[PDB]
Amino acid sequence: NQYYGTGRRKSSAARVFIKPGNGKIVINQRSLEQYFGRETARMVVRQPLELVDMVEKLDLYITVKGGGISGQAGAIRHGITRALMEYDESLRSELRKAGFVTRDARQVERKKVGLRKARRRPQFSKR
Amino acid sequence: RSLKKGPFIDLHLLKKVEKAVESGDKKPLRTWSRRSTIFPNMIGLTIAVHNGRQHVPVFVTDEMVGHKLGEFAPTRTYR
Amino acid sequence: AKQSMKAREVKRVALADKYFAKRAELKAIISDVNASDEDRWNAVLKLQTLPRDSSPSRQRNRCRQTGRPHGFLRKFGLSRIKVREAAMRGEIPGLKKASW
Amino acid sequence: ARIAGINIPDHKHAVIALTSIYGVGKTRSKAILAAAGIAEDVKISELSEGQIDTLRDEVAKFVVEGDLRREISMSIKRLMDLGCYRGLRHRRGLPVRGQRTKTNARTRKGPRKP
Amino acid sequence: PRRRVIGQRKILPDPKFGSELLAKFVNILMVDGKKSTAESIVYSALETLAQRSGKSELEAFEVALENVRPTVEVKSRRVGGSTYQVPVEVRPVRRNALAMRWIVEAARKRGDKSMALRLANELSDAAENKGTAVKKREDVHRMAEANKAFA
Amino acid sequence: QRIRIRLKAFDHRLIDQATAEIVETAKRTGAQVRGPIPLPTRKERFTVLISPHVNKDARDQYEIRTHLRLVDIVEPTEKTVDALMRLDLAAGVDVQISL
RNA sequence: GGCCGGGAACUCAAAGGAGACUGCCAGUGAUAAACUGGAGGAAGGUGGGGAUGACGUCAAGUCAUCAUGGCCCUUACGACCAGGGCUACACACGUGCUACAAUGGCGCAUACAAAGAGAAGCGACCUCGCGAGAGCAAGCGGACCUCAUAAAGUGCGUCGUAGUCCGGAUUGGAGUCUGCAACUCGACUCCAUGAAGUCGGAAUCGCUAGUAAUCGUGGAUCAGAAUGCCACGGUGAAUACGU
Repeated sequence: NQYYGTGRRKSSAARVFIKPGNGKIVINQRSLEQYFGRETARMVVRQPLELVDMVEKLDLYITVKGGGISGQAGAIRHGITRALMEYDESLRSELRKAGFVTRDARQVERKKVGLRKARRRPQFSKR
Repeated sequence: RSLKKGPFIDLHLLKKVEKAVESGDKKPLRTWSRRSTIFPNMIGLTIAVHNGRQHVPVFVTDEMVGHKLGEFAPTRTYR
Repeated sequence: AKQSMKAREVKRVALADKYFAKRAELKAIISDVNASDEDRWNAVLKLQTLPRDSSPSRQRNRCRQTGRPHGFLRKFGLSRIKVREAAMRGEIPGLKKASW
Repeated sequence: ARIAGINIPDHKHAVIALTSIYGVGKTRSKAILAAAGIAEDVKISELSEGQIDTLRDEVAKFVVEGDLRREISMSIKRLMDLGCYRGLRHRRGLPVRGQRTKTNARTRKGPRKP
Repeated sequence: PRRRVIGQRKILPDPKFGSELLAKFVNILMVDGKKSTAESIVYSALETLAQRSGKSELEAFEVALENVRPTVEVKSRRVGGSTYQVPVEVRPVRRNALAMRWIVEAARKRGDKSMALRLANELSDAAENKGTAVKKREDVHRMAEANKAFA
Repeated sequence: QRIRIRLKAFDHRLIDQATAEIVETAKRTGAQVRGPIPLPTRKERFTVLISPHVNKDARDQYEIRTHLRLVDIVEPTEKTVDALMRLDLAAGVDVQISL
């Protein structure tokens, strides 16, 4: 059987399928080390499975598109959390107290008329 | 300016120069055309070129061939 | 704008409509490679005897209601002031104030 | 080593060292070394007399040093004598390629004079 | 501000080790949003520092901090038309912050070849009680001591 | 063969009305259809100065939205095609038929 | 290789609905209005950002967008035409871009976006040229074709603190394209040349979070001419004891 999850961050979307057995992760037809060359990103992707002791018990098949490196990592983490709750349904308290259940709604602020950026003003002189 | 197009000259100036050469002598040739190239067949003549107010006389030598007529009649006054 | 400038524009458009095909032919000759090298010279000498106002680059866009030469928008045929007046009166279909 | 009437350094790579001649830049340096058949990252102190003579023969094919200086000087003198717009600019000391003069122009004018 | 209360932002721990102090150090060292460069510099420095002393990187780091933390400082007051220096106590978060800032500022001013080498040298000197960071701590304490009459 | 219908408008209630009308006329003439598919809306934007003279801030910003729909008829017949070609709809909708 | 048969689950597209109200718990307070904390929940107390500008003030700005009372000129203060000027240059001030370097310069090769425009238009594949480009020619009024290859990043080498393999003003030679026409006065390409400048006196400016700082991308005006203006996303901080 399969358990599914959807995850989102800044501009990215991630689809996660999980099955039982023999921990192995595949992202966009590549391995974790092939895809993410950043230790921070790897740690972010692995955090929930370290939180619930199932690192060597589940197979993970993932797809992701949009955004950058950090945004994709966060989206994958969100999706894994949701799929794990679908799998068990009694880990919700621990995951919520860790803080992985929340969607992080921080987007980019628009530019505005008369400003150089969202909040930066041009230089002012009195005379 | 592209080389596949050839040099640029004004038709009236070209015809006047031809007539002057065939008929020999010439008093200054008056022109308002500062955008025309200087051809090898002008060497020896006197061309009076407009600058905004007056006609400046230029006596053509062979070190000028290939330039525009306007580069020999300045347009601003400064002291 | 004065009444003479609009007349200038009308005259320019008329001449440029009149002389369209001849200029295309001569420019095709000049641009094409492997020509006689005398036809090219004659074509260059002939392209400069046509009226100056027959070149489409002597034209300037103006507001259709006032004649203003600055602040022109192509979708509407008007300047900024008249665009705003019509938009607030409700005379431009589909247009309204935006936020996002 | 002496090449074109001047001493070129000894502890640099060949491609960088050859750019001490007046008239040789990076592209010409690379072309010269390709014709001579030497690598670009070999120090000049690790060469031999035959190799240096080959380099001299290669460099002889370009206009360098005093010949080039004479060419440029005559170029400018011609315009000054003719008395065209560019010549007048050259002999007044102002910009020649149409730049602004209400402000700036300091590379051609020098420091400010009150 | 005037009528406000501001909470504390959360900070992720380091990926190699598991401390938030080290993450704060990386942040204080970074420039222009380039976190990977700063991480590389810090890890190289800690590696070259642990060999010089035969102990763990975190242990060496703590030994360095304990020689730069301050205890008292001086604020400026002016109500009578003249400026007075008033001694006050520092609290632990500000102690850590000031020590880190001083260490990085001192390291940037050296004359070695690479930033990692400069940082390692500064940390070793601090562990031995030498350098600009320790001098700064001493100057601050001297100024605090000279003004005890105004406590 | 197949018939494709493309509809465009500045107002989505109007466009939906027209689409329902087309689907009904096709379905009552005994031809199977594949329900309307929404396609991305186009947003065009403009920005103007609102003072007859200098002031350079003080602008207004406007928009026009274009809505779009597609309908596919798989097995047409003579009666269905004639009925479609013999229809009139509202005065703000653009309809294009392709065979 | 979503390439082909298929599937309607998932990402996404765009139309109808649901949801957040101090609604529930405990304490404080005038048997109040409200305040401090807690549960659940994607989100909590105005959740984040826009649009929206009271009675009036400064005889504030605009008779050169337009409209208009009163003056003023009509073989002229009204028309038409070619050349020149608005681009000057001893000097003073405002707003910006590029730097003064190893958290970097140069070479090789390799991940990850968003939002837009297009018929006198956007111009693929292929051949020629070192390059700016040129020749011949599909497709597209577009979730289909084209503009169009993101950059900072990551791996491997080299340079070793020098006015330098840092910086790129200025000037000489040779060219391309738009356009009747590039002298005064266009943009871009190749070869050569290689200035000031080693962090800036008294003054002085912006910013409380996906903000400052840093990296690329698109549009209006437009034959051609952005370091300006208006929009889009990537990485991503420090500090707030207090008045």
